[PDB]
Amino acid sequence: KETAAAKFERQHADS
Amino acid sequence: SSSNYCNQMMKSRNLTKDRCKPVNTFVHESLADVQAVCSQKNVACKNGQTNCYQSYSTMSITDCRETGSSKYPNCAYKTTQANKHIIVACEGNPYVPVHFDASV
Repeated sequence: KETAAAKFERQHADS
Repeated sequence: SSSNYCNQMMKSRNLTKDRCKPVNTFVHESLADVQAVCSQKNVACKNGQTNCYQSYSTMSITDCRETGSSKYPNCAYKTTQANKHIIVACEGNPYVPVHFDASV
């Protein structure tokens, strides 16, 4: 399942 | 849900597939440079806790904010691009960003 760090990246990273 | 970056990305990243989320920020920097902020300027978070860090430089960001006319299922977003310092709360090992606290 999704860690809090993975969730920050899916919601906020657009590298 | 139409063609403009916020409506597209909010949908693709699973933020508006089952609700309309009011606001969300996207950072257009490499992931490791965003993760590098966790060892930059330590600041208090809005909630008083002190595991927040502020970037030394501004970063390219897009703010997505729901219009007054937005209703699920048809979320609609105003798109505002800016360059701002980001403040993130960090946890874990590796100490990585887990929450966006603001842009400045």
